[PDB]
Amino acid sequence: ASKIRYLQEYHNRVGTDIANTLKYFSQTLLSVYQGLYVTLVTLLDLVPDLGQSIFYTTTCLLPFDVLSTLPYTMISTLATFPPFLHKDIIEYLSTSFLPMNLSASSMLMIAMQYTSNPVYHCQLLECLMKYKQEVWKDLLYVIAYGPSQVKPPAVQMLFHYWPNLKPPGLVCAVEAVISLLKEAEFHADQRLLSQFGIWFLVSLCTPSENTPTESLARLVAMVFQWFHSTAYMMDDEVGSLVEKLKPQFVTKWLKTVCDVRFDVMVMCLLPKCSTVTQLKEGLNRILCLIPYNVISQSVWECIMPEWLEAIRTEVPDNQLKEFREVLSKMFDIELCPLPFSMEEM
Amino acid sequence: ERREGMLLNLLIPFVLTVGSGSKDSPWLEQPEVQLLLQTVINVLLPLAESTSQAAYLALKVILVCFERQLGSQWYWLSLQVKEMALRKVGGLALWDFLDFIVRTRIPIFVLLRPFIQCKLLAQPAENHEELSARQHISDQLERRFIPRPLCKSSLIAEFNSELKILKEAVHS
Repeated sequence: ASKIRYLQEYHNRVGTDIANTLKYFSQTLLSVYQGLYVTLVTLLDLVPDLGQSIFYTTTCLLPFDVLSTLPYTMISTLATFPPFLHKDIIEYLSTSFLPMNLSASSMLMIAMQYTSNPVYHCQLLECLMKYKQEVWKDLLYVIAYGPSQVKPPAVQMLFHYWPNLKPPGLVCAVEAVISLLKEAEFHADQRLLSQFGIWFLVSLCTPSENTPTESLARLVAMVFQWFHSTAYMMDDEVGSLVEKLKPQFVTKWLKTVCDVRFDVMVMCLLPKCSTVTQLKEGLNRILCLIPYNVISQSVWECIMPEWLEAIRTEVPDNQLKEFREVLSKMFDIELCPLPFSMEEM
Repeated sequence: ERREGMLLNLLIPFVLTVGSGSKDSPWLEQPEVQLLLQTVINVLLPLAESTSQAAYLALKVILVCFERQLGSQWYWLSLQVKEMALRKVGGLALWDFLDFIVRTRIPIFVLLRPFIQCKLLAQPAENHEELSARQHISDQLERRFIPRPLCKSSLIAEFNSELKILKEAVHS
């Protein structure tokens, strides 16, 4: 047992003697700890070939209660080890996954953030699928709450392992859609996130009377913000494809939700960092929605009185000129493609 | 003896002024964000009750306002928060910090989910004051989605209100 103390002392001072002691531990465990793991976890910090020998002892021990905490810590290695050790860690996880619950989701949060190779987290998802019935919720958590640079790989793997998520042409899914759409606004592979988010929205988001009011309101608010963000994007080949596909999907979904749930559609466009700037942003959002003929006469009659009242009351009397370039752009029949006449407008 | 005033008078107002106002805040560079995070954690890890509350409020403000700027710095933050939980640094309002993390589901929430769920909740409660917060956190963990975040405006308003309350409580 003194070899464990020697290993701890060597680690404190710092594979000449440590590697030999690890081999001794492995060969002692093979023949036939709880007190050994305190140094096994320290082995993760010890390393910063050699790492393969370090993890071979763990590979021997795993087939040989606290085991629930074993993977995450091992997965934590991916965040500190040199790039070459990531392949060995992935291989060891796949090999020792047979003896191997929510922490695996957090595993992706690491595996999709430090490893640029798709194969690593692809194999992690493959070995998780054989031991987790619903792996989609892990990626949903990762996309909805994780940061950027984790959302793209998670979305790509989610669409790869679930081909059904491509339409021809619950709450966690809504949050994932919201985050995916907010990615585009934060950008203003960025367009790929918007494309995938719109595809997922069309696939697994059908408005109905059973949809919760708050979830649908959040979804429609993010859709409108995303439309405003995509309006100012530059026109490229990917830009042209986006601007051509968007009337096919986003406009159709907005029409459907307006036909079914008009209350949320109206509530989202109401005025409700300064107040004047917020009113200008909302007015610009409505003006951006206008060219896609989303706003009908009912929508206009329901939203415009509130906006004008807010402009009259909330906005001070600083000549109101800030809103002019917006309002003059919303009350012109020639400028807007609305079939509204002067009487209707 | 002066870090409390810095946190409540300069650091928190500075982060609120810089981070808020836009979705992205490139006014402050990455080294400055690292320095501010180190300052807050040093107020935390290496404590007075008011000092700890101010430090946790500043940590929340930095996590929310400078979320994008942190980038590939969530594992170390999760380790530091885990050490804070192990040491019982906050004592009080540490459960409030964890409740805030669960509410906002900030990028550290996905990393701290296993520790909070399987490990932290396994430990027995000491006092009813912490018992209520622990029960609220447990309720917020499962069978409760409550999508509160909205364009970071509500979070910034909450931070400013808490800063005002703490400032009023300090001088009294």
